[PDB]
Amino acid sequence: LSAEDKAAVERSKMIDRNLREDGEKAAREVKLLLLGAGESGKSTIVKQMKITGIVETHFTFKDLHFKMFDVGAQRSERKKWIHCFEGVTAIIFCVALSDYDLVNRMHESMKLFDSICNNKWFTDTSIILFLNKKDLFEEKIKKSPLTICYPEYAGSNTYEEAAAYIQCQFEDLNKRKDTKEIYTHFTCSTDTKNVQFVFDAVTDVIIKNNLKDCGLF
Amino acid sequence: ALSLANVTYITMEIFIGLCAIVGNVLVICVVKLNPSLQTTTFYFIVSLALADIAVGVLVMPLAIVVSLGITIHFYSCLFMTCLLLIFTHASIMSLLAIAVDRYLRVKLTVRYKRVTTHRRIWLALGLCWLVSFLVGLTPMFGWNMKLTSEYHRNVTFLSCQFVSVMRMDYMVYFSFLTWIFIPLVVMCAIYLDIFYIIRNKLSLGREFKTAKSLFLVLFLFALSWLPLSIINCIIYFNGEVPQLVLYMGILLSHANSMMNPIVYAYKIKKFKETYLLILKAC
Amino acid sequence: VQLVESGGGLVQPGGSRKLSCSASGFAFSSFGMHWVRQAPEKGLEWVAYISSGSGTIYYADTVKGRFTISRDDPKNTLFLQMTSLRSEDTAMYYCVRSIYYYGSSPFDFWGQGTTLTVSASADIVMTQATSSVPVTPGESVSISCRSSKSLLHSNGNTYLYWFLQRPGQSPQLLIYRMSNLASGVPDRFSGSGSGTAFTLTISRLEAEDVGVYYCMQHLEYPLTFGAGTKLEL
Amino acid sequence: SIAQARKLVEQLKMEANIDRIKVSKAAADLMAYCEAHAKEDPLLTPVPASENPFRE
Amino acid sequence: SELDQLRQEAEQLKNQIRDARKACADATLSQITNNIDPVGRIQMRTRRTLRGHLAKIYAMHWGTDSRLLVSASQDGKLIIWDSYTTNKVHAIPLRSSWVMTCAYAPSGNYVACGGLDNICSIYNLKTREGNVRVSRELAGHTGYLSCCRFLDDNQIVTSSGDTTCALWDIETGQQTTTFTGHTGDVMSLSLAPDTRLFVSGACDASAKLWDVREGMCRQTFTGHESDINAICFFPNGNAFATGSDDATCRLFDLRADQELMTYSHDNIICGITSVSFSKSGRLLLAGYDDFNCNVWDALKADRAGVLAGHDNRVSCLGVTDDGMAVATGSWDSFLKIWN
Ligand SMILES: CNC(=O)[C@H]1O[C@@H](n2cnc3c(NCc4cccc(I)c4)nc(Cl)nc32)[C@H](O)[C@@H]1O
Repeated sequence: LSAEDKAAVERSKMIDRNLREDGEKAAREVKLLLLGAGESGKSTIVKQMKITGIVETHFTFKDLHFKMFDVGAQRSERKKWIHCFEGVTAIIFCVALSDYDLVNRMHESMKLFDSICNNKWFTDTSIILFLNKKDLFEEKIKKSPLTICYPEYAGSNTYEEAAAYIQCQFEDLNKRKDTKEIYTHFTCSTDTKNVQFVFDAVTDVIIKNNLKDCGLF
Repeated sequence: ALSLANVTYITMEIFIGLCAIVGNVLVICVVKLNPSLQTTTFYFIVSLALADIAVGVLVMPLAIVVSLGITIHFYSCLFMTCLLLIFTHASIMSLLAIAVDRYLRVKLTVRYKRVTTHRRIWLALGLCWLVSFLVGLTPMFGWNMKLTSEYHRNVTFLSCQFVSVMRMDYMVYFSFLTWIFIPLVVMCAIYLDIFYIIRNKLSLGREFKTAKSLFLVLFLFALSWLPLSIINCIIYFNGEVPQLVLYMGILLSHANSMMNPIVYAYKIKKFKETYLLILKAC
Repeated sequence: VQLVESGGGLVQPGGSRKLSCSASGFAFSSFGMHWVRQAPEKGLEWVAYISSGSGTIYYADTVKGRFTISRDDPKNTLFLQMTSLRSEDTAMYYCVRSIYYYGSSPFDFWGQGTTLTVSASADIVMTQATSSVPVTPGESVSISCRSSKSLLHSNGNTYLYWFLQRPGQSPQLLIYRMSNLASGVPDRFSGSGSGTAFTLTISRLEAEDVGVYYCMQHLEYPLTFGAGTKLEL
Repeated sequence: SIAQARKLVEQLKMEANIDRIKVSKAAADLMAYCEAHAKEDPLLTPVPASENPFRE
Repeated sequence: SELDQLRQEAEQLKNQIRDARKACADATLSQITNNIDPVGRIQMRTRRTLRGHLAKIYAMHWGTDSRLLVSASQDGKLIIWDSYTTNKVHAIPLRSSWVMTCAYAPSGNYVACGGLDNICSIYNLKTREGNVRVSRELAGHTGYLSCCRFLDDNQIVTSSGDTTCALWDIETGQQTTTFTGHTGDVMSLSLAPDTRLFVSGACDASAKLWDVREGMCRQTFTGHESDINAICFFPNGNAFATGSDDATCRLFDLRADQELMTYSHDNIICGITSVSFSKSGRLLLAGYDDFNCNVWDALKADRAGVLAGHDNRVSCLGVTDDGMAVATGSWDSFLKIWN
C-alpha cells in the first residue's frame, strides 16, 4: 500500500492508456518508404499526392491515410539507419527511364535496387517500382538506340518494347522472388492514376500480409 | 472379441488424448513464450488449443468411464455426457470462428484491422463458448431420456451407456444439423468464396497451394464428424452398426483435437519458424 | 497559472449552491484538484479531492454525501455542488491543484477563493504545540507540530506539508515532504523532522514572513490541517 | 590541397609528441582502481535483498 | 607543393607514431592481470520489466538519482520510467518518430532526443504548467543524430551521421565548438567523469579523444577492424571500451594509447550494439546484435555471465551511477533491469 504513490499509479495507468491509443492510431495508418536514384523522380511523385535529413509526407486516399517518408536528404551510409524502416508496408522506388542516356545512371539505379530488394531488413517488405519520365523516355528512344547501356539488347527502337525490356531488367534483380513482389508502373506528369496505383498496391500488400499472418498466402 | 475391441478402444482413446495434450501444450507454450504471436489470429488459435486441451483432458477419461459402465446416479451420466458434448461443440465453434475470421480478413480488404478490435475478438470468443456450453447442456434441462416413456423417469440408477442417457432424436436432429452440418456447409461456402477471391486477386502455381491448404482444412473436418454423425443417424432410423464401427467413428471424432494443431498452427509461417527455433533450442 | 473561484454570496440554511472555478495557464487535465475551506476563525480544512481522471473521488467524513465534486476537462473548469449545506459550512473555499509523481510538488498553487456564508476520529490529528509565537526581523523562529502516528512511510518518505497563509493572500506551499521547497520560495526556509516530532526553522526572518503557518500530512487521504502558527512582527 | 592533407600531417604531428606512459603502469593503475572500489560495486559483490532496492 | 610530399610526410609521421607505441609497449595486459583472482560466474535476474513502449527501443539513459531513466523508441514517445515501481512519470510525444538517441540531464531538468531528424530537441521536465515542452531546438547539424550527452543545463554535446561533432549552447542554440577530425559517421559518444574529455567512435573503425574546451583531438586509435557502434569511458576516465560490428571489443587506455586487451570469442560472431562499465570497472557489460548481453571481465576478459532474457536485438545498455542495477533495452519494445 501507499499514500501518494497510489495516485502515481493512476497517473501511470492514464499514461499507458494514452500510449495504447496512440499506438492503435499509428497502426491504423500505413507506412511507405520513398527511395530511388535521383531527386526529380522522387520530387514529382511527392508532389503528385499530398494533403532536414528526413521528410514526412501525408495524404489520404479512399479513407486510407498514407505516410510517405523521404530519406534522400540524409546522404549517409544506409546500413546504419536503413533498419529503421524494417516495418514499413511497402517501399516506393522511383527511377527515371531517361537515365539510360545520361551519364550510366541506369547501372547505378539497378545497383541500388538490387541492394534494397535483397537487403535482410526488407526481406518481407514489397517494393513499388515507379518508372518515371515515360514521355521523355519515348522521346529519347527514337534518337539513340537502347543498346547504349544494354549491350545484350536486340530489338526494334519502339517505346513499348524498350519500356518492357527495362521493366524486365529491373524486376529480375530480386533474389527473393518467392517472398517479394514488385509493382511496376510507368508514369509522368499525370492525374490521380499514380495515387490510384499506389492505393491498389497498398491494398493488395495489406491483404497478402493478413493472409500470411493467417497462414493462407 | 468384444473385450479386446473395448480395451483397444480405450487404448486408442488415451493415446489420442495424450497426443492432443502434448500438441496443444506445445502450441500454447510456443504462442505464450513468444509475444510476437499475440496477433488476432493467434487468439483464435489459442481458443482452439484450449478447446482441444479440455477435450483431451475431460472427454477422453469421461468417455472411457462411460464405455466402462458404472451404477451411479442417472443425472451423473447425463451430466458427464453433457460435458462430452460441450467440449466437442466448443471445438467445432472455435473452428467456425477461425473460418469466419479467414472470411472477414478476405472480404474486409483493409478494414479488418479497424473493425477487428481486441474487445470484439474476445466478445466473439465468449459468445462462441457460451453457445457451445448452451448446446452441450441441452440434455440437462429436460432433453434427456426422461421424455421417451413413463418408465425411464421411474429408474434413478441404471447402467452407464450413451444410448441409455442421451436421446438419439436430439443427438442427431439438433446436434448434427444445427451445429455440425450447418457450420460445415457455411465453412465450405466460405472457403470456396475465399478461393474464388484469391483467384480473382492474384491473377493480375499458387492456385494449387491455396486450394490444397483450404482443402485439407475442410477435408479433415468431415473425416471426423460426418462418419459419426451418419452412424448416429442410421442408428436413429432403426439401423445396426458393429461395435468396432461405432468406436471407429468416436475415435475419428476425437482425433480432431490432436489433428487441429498440425493442420492450423503448424501452417502459419511465423508459428512454424518459432516452433522450429524452440524445438531445436529446447 | 491562475485559479478564479466563483459562486459565493449569501445562502439560506438548508439551501444549495454550486461553487465553480476556472483554471488557466496549465494542463488542467493533468493536475488533480482539491477543495480546502477556511472558516472565519478556524484553520484550514480539506473538503474533497478528484483525481486527474475524474476517478477515485473521496470526501471527508464531515462532508461525505452532502457535497459533490465534478470536473469538466473539455471546458477546463471545476465545479463543487453543495446540497443542503449546514450552518457549520460557512467558510471561504480555496481551490488547490495537485500532481502526483516521483519528485512532484502537490498543493503547490492555491486559488484566491470566494466567501461562502450560510444565513442564520480515525484521522491523523496535527496537535500544534503553539498557536502564536512572537518574532522579530533578523531572528529565527522554530515552528513545530506533532502527529498521531509516524508519517515516515515504509518507502522512507515523510508525508508532511508546511503551508504559509500571508495576511490577505491564499496559502502557499513552502516545503513538501519535509525535505523539498516549492518553486519560487526563498531557500532560507528549513524544515525537518524524525517522523513524529517536526521542526520548521526560518533563518534570516524578513517582513514577508508574517502570516499563519499551517501544517498538513498526506499519509492518508482524510487530510487534516493544523491549528496554524500565527507570527507577530 | 592542404584542406585535407596538411591538417592531417599537423594532427599526426600533434598526436606524436604527446607524452606517453608505460602500459605496465596503466594496467597497474587500472587494477588498483578495480580493487579499491570492489566493495562499492553491487554488481560485483553480492548485495543483500534488504539493501537491494529492486528486491521483491 | 605537391601531394607526393604530403602523403609521404603523413606516412612517416604514422610510422614514427607506431614505432613510439611499440617502444612504449613493454608488456601485455594479460601477463600482468594473471595475478588477479577471477570474478567467476555472476548470475543476474530480471527484477523489473517495462512494457510501455510499442516499438523498437533504440536508446535510453539513467538518471543521476539511479532511479529514473528515459527510454527512446521509434514509436514517437519518450517514457520516464520509475525503476522502483515501474511507473511512467512522463510521456513525451515526439515531433519525429525516427529517433535513435536520447540523454537525461544530470540535474534532471532537461532531456534530449534525436535521430534521423537532424534537428535535436531539448525537453524541459520541471515546467510550472506541468506539461513537457521543447525548451530548445538545435538544427545546425546536417546528418542524422547518433549520440548526445549533457555537460550541463546550458551545454550539450551531440554526434551526427556526418563526420563531425558539435557542442551546443542551449541558451542561444549555437555551436560553441565543432569537431571535424573524424572521417566516418560518428555513432556513439561518452563523456568522461570529469566532464573535461570525451571520446567519439565512428564508422571509420577509429576512436578520437576530443576536449570540450580546447576542441583539439589529443589521441587517435585505429585498433578496430570495422565500424565502432558503442563507446564507454572507464569509471576513472583514464580508459574506455569500444564496441564494433565485428564482434570485437577493445579497451583503450588514455595513458597507454593502445588497446590493452581484446574481448572476443569464436561462438560470438555478431557485432556489439552497446557497452557499459560497472562502478568498480571490473565488469564490462556489452549488448550484442543477438538477443543476449554478455558480462566480460574488464581485466581477465572472461564471460562472467550472459543476460539472455531478450528475444530481439539488444539496442541500449546502461549501468546505474550507483552500480546497483543495469538496464538493457531491446528491439522487442521491452526494457528490463538486472542486478
Ligand atoms: C458432437 N459431440 C459428440 O458427438 C460426442 O458424442 C459422443 N458420442 C456420440 N455418439 C456416441 C455413442 N453412440 C451410442 C452407443 C451405441 C452403441 C453402443 C454404445 I457402448 C454406445 N457412444 C459414445 Cl461412448 N459416444 C458417443 C463422442 O464422444 C463425441 O465426442
